[PDB]
Amino acid sequence: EKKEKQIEQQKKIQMSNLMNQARLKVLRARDDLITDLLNEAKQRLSKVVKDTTRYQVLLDGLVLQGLYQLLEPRMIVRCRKQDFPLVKAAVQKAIPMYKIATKKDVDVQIDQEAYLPEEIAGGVEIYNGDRKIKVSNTLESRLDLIAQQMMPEVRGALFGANANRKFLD
Amino acid sequence: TFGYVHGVSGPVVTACDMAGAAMYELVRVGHSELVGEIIRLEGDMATIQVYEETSGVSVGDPVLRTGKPLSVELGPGIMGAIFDGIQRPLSDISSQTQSIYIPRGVNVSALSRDIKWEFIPSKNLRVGSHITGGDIYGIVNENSLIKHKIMLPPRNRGSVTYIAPPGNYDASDVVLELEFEGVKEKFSMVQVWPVRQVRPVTEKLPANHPLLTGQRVLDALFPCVQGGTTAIPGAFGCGKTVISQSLSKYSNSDVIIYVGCGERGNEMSEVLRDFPELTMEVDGKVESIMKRTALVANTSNMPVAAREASIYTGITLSEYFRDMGYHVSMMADSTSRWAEALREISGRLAEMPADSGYPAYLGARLASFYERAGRVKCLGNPEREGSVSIVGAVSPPGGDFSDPVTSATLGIVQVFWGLDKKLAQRKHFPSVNWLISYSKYMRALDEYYDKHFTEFVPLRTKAKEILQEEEDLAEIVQLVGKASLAETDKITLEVAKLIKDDFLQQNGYTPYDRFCPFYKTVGMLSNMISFYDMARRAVETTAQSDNKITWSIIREHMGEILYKLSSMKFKDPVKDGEAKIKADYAQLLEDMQNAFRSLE
Amino acid sequence: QAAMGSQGNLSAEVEQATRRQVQGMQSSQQRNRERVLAQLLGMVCEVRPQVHPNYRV
Amino acid sequence: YLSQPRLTYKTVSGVNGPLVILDHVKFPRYAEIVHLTLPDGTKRSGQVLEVSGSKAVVQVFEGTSGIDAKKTSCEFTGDILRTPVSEDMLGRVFNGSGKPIDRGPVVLAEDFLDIMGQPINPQCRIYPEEMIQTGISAIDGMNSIARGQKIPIFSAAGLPHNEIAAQICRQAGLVKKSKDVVDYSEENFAIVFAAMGVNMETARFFKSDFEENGSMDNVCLFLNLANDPTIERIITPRLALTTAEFLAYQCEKHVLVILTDMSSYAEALREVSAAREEVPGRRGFPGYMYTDLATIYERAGRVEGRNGSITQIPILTMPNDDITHPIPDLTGYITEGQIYVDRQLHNRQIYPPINVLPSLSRLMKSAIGEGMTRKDHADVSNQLYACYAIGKDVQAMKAVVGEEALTSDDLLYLEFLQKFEKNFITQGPYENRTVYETLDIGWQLLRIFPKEMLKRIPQSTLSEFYPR
Amino acid sequence: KDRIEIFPSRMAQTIMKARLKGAQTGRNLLKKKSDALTLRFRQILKK
Repeated sequence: EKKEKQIEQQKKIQMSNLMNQARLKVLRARDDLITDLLNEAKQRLSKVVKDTTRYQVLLDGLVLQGLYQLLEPRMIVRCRKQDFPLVKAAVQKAIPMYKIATKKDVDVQIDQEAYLPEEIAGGVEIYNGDRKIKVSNTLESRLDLIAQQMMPEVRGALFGANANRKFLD
Repeated sequence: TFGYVHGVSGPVVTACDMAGAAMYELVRVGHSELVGEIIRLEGDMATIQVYEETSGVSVGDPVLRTGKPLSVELGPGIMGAIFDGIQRPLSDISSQTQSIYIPRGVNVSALSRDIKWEFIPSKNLRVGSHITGGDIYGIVNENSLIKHKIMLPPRNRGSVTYIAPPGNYDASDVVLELEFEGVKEKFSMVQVWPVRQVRPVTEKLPANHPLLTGQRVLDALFPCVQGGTTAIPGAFGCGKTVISQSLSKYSNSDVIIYVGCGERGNEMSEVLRDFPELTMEVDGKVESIMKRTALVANTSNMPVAAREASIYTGITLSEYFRDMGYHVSMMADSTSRWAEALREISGRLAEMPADSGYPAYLGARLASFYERAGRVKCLGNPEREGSVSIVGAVSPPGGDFSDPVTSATLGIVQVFWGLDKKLAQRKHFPSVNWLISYSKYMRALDEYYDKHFTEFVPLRTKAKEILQEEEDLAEIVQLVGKASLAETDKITLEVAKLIKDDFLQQNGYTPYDRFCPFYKTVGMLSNMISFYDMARRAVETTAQSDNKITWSIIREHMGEILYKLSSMKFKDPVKDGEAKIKADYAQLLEDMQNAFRSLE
Repeated sequence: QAAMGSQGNLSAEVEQATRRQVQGMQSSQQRNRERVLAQLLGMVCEVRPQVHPNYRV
Repeated sequence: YLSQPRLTYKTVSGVNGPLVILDHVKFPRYAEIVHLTLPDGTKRSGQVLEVSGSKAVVQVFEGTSGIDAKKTSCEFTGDILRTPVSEDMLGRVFNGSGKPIDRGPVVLAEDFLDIMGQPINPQCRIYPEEMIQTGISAIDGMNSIARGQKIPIFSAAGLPHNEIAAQICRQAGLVKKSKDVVDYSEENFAIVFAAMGVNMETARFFKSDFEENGSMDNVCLFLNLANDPTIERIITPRLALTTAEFLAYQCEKHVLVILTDMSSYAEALREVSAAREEVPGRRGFPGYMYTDLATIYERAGRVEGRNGSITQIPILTMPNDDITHPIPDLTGYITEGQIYVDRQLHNRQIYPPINVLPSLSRLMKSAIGEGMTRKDHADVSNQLYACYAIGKDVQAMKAVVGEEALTSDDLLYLEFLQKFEKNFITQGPYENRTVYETLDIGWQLLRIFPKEMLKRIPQSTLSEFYPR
Repeated sequence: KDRIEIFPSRMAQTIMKARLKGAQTGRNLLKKKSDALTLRFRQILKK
């Protein structure tokens, strides 16, 4: 009876381990799948960067949003080296809108020494005068945040909906 | 109006940066409109006391300005609803939102604005006659049982300008207008009264009537007074809703308002189902007791502010209903939990611990609550009369009477109905201690008892004395062994046994004996005490005269009388007439006298 | 011996299971891919700037 | 919803104990989450407690070690803590913060919810009616637990309450098999265990036991070891209760949640209050402790319009076996009933030693009854209670006087007491006695006595049950 | 005389609790012994 109990205990523990490993394998496969989808989204967005016509409008919106955020007498904007005239024009367009919006006089500079890394697909980082407050309003950060916020909808699309969930609220 | 909302040192937050506004004023915070009350003022800024959660409140949030303090809406439709500590129409919000949890930003009026009511004017007052605060100008047939009267708000008067005819109108509509010296003010069907003030009365009359109770136990031993103040110990499993239901069904009051703290849905649904089940045949017809109730309760969860505001909401509602010339019983359940609520509100005040954290003004709150009761002549022309009783169910911490609150409450009440769990374990109901229970309002009731009975008080004194003498003889016969004692005290033993087994128990599961009329109780007690006196006199006289009369001779000659006494309780006054019962009891007493005569 | 054969067969069956659910998941992705990506890129593109709701003059 | 960017900082006014303080903040909010970056790149989360003007106060979970005054990137999420709930939590093991620790991937969230969540409307509360069998004879036979009956287990140092909890978890089940065998295949039971303030050996023993029983398909475990940061110890109960509410009121499952060593939770609340620099209370505990424990415990029961329920089984230790300690006292004014474990019975080597004499239950009146089970549950419990009481009394009287003075009934009482303490309480770790088998063994013990001495069982059932 | 002599301290609370419990157990034991003695007395003084 001692040996029988030992054998059956070994049977049960082995089978439980196999079940656990199988479920974990399934979950890891799903995680890799969603990661691949997000990487494709990154790549497609990086492709879309190239079209200058709408990239100018996007940069205008990004700069306006940063200016609306920081709301301080001094401001500095940071952008890739290769897009310098674009940010110049966008800022010269953005300043009067900010004045007409907030009813305050501010001064905006562009730095000429430190720049975004080469690998940056695009975006903008806005510092204050004393470089102690910032909003890295960069394209990849927006992609990550927007994807993480909409994650349950992504799962709903890629794997339907679970019938056992009867109610939503 | 800047929301300068700070952080918290508890479940409450504060704010600042506003203009001058009086304290104890209710304003709203954020886009969620959370309940807030000004407490502290310094400079041009004021702390606030928010009741809901403090999560997600940000700087720069609006703070709406108002002009009224914490108050309770008062009007028709209150009867039959379920409210929290801050008067939220909880059934109505569950109906509106179809939600599971407590929704936020609850901007729903305590009463609906789409239900019409049948209006009967006073048909005596004419436009131009001067009306003072507290005079009835209208009545509503809220339900067949109770008619929700309507009175002019207190602190108002003037010469009437318009009177509305009978019709089907809502709350917002105008039915009465008048004109004070200089201005004129309309009046709808709803009035609002701040919680922390007492509505006025003309004068306070002494309580001079007994509060009826269902069973002869604690109604002939230790009666309560209508409009009085009483303490009843009670705990889980002992049975506390027995007295609640007894006062709801078989009593002379007119409305029941049940207020507690940390209540369960069990009691809510139980009273809801007892409304159509535990009915009352006022005119031979059953009717839902929902019409005679207005439930108020808070469950742990509720922020301690609302949990502590529930008691004041309840007493305000009870007073608004007593002003209509009725009778009330306010079950102040969960008294120890209410002291805990007081401790909890004082937790976020850093106040000096008077005793185990009790705030210094604990006694002030006790006095301000328990005293607002009694019988009062109402303030108006038709001269009504009505009273509010309060029944604070004591809930000791495991039988230890060490709480200062318990002693403080036990010094204000005059009536005490002690409960012993072990007597309930002995299968004896109602479980009454029979020695610690008392009633010092006996003096107030002597005058009632004389004018209609002229015998009960001697019987009630004899019963108490016999109850003590039986314990004395119990001590004697545990020392001796219950086998060596004279007959003179054995008759006391036997009568005490008979009173215990028949007169000091009333089965609420017996179909027809769930309510003993008091005249019946007087009859039974008179018959039993007459038997006791006759047997005692016979044995004492024959102890030396001749033919020593003993337990066996008496018992055998009165096996019939003993069984008839033991079967008195099976009368069924519901079907058999009262005249039949009294005549049969008189005949039984005659038979007792005849048997004792035939002995000698 | 019977138990060892049983574990072998059960492991084979469980691996067959994992294969079939993995294949089903892959097919489920391949069925609907472009819609979510277009939606996500559209959300990224949209800007709608504004000011903090609680700022005052 | 929110598409605005995130605002970081590098200003830090001052730091003190488990707190951090920084100013020039732009429109802060209460209980906002923050992500911090150190000079060495390590990342530590935190939560906001105090706000005033531009000044702000966060609280680092992982502890203030080597935070730099200038070179620190403090970042603001713009929201409050949100739980990534999902049904496929089941079979996983997480740490206190929710990050998986069983080598698996990040949670794939079906939805998000408030960590505090929302409290249940009292009108949508349904009185418990039916009982959930635990697999223990000492509890089931003598003491029923309705759905949602929040019953705590009082224990102290050295007592094996942990093993009892593990046994209850692995032996949990329903009584729906009373109807039919084929119809019991529709099982809808789940467990959410929340180890908190638990030393390593215990946490791993729980893990090993759960893996051994093979029922990991319906067990979600939250581990918080002793050496973990103290601030995370107050977050785990909220996470466990939120996941339980999800699985109950969204998928219509029955759930039994267990919390262990709540004294450690009380210690954590005491410490965070002391760091907050607030006035102490009685025994130094926070004044609002009753409110906090209330908003923790009560999330349980049944609601109309749903096919689902929750049942809270707290476990807590008693310092110095002090029954009047604040923690069990304030737990008494919320929960229902009391279970005890007797030190002497542990010293007698009787497992599991649940003392039946002081045990109570307020819902036992209606949790059992006719139709839902047999008609012979409550009366059997009362009779067995009386028999055990008189048996212990007769044992005491035998010790006082001697064996020569015993009557026949006294011998029967002593034999019943010995057989009861040998059979009923003694269950062994793995014996899964059903309710029916438990009543049968109670009858087996009661067979010692003549029917006449069994006066607490009505004759109506003695003419049916004694002759078997 | 009126009160035991010991300094107020928590260990003293536990100690006096133990003393009271020991007194109660001895009380119950000697009551049971007295009951046995009274029964013996009654049955030897029977007839």
